Amino acid sequence: VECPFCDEVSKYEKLAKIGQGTFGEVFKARHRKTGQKVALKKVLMENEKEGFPITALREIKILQLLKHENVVNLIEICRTKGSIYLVFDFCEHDLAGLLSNVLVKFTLSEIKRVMQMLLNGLYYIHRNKILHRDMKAANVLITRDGVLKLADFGLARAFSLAKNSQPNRYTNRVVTLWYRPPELLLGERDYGPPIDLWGAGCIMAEMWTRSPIMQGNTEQHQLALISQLCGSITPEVWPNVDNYELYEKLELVKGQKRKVKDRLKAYVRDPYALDLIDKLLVLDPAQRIDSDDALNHDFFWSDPMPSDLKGMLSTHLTSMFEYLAPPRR
Amino acid sequence: MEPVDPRLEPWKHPGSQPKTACTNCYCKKCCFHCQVCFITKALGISYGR
Amino acid sequence: NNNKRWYFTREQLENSPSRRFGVDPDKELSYRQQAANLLQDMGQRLNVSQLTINTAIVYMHRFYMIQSFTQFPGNSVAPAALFLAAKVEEQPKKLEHVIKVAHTCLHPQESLPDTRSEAYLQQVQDLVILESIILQTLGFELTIDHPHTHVVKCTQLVRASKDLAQTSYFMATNSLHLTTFSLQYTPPVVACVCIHLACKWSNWEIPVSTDGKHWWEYVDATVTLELLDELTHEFLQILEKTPNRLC
Ligand SMILES: [Zn+2]
Ligand SMILES: [Zn+2]
Repeated sequence: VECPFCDEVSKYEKLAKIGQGTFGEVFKARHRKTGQKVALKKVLMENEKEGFPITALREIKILQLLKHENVVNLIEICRTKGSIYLVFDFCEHDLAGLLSNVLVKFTLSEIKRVMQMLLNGLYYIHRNKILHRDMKAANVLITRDGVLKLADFGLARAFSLAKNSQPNRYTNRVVTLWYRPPELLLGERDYGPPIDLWGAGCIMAEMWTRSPIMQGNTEQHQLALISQLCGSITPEVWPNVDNYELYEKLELVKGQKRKVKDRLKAYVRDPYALDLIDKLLVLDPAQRIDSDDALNHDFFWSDPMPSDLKGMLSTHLTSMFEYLAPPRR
Repeated sequence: MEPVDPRLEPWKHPGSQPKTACTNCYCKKCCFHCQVCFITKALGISYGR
Repeated sequence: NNNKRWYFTREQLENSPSRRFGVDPDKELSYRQQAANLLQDMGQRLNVSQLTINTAIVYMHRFYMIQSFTQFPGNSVAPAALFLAAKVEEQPKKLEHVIKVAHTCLHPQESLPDTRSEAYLQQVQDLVILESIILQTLGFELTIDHPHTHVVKCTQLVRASKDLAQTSYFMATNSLHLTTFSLQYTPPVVACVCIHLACKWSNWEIPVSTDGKHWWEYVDATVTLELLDELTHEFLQILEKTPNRLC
């Protein structure tokens, strides 16, 4: 069977597993001729009925559409004469890992550059009518050269730019709990780019806190913490939040006041940074700041200015002795 | 056979099923009932044997 | 060539995979038209949008520039392409639904094999299998542009009559069904051919915009009237070569 347009993964040499997923889910590899570092991601099909996963087809279609400096780059789709592999340009680090490793240091300036690339990436995908739907620190990669890439579009979909007519009815259970915006927890099915910016807000907080700020155990619990940090969810700060079916049928604390800046105060410090986080963590999506304005927020245009990530990248080390040994005699 | 607004996102597109059943009649009108009737009746194209 | 990968010279369309397996030119062309009719038939049965059927037909036309009608009967590939297309154009139909409709079309007499029988489960597998081969054959290029999009945009732009608008759109569909224009000319050009043709049948001569370009220059910059007349002549020959033209 002739197959001139889907090469065998044999052209790459697997080097190592990336992370602790399944048997052969993600592999670091190199092109046998160019030496090009890539990551092979197997299309998982344990659940077989509806054939090739519409979820995979969406990812592929979206990956082939999105081409931008701050979005993960899909090189090609290969096969093993059977599995299918999405081949990506390899990025050495994910943000979740860099932040967990508290030995790595981030200057305010570097944090600025990180958020700038992230917001620029989100602008691009939203401009192209795509919603990421799986924002979280682990899906934000950073290359050895210091370039951030939005990754894992495995749960992304296209949305309609409809200010016009009918209501869209998109899949409601999307986005990891800890990063899920209020509107979704409330049953919203006609959501848009704001669900991703909420995530950009949660991630921004972590740049200082070093770990997810709202780790709910359940949807009801997740809503609890959002109320506790952002302020009770009322029609006063979110007009018409009333109409949500689940608005009633859900335990919902009523006396909470927005404590966003106070709680992050100790961690963040810089007022511009706290203001942007405050605007990103707004309950009502229509009032939540978008990527465009976020990019033009004073945070990115006030001293200290965005800098490259060379410094932060030098604090990432090669082993125990380098991390733990003092710098001297 | 019937124009569809291109600007509609794919999932917002109407189904192609004809509003009425496909008769077995052959006349300038029944031969243009839908794309299927046109292709099979008026052009005599068919996938079966 | 990546943007040129799925466009073929008149020569390559000749030296097709099926040809190398002793399939005659006009025979291959009927196979394509038969596959398209099936796709359109099951499509309407499933009530998938026209966009789904159109995309499925292009998947079909491209599939056969690589694989042969010999090794892959159009009646097998069609169900699979349509299943894949419904997913791609965001109006998926369950695998069983498609298998039913397909059986009803290819076997109006017989009855659905027990959804528990070996034979059944078997085909449900063969469909899945075929789907994967189609995906691999197409090199996973799923996003398709159809003439229809440029047709409506143009007719609205020139204020065509509702009737000319509909005829043009209708011809775009027939271009996918009866010709291999989708394998030779870009959707914008094909759109122009479908309008030019519709304009001849209604003896309408779209006015040349004030001291400037002709209507088709608002759809594609490479199109020339010379090309439109030729392709239109060709579309007409193909129509004159279909079966029935030889209340
Ligand atoms: Zn009909
Ligand atoms: Zn009739």
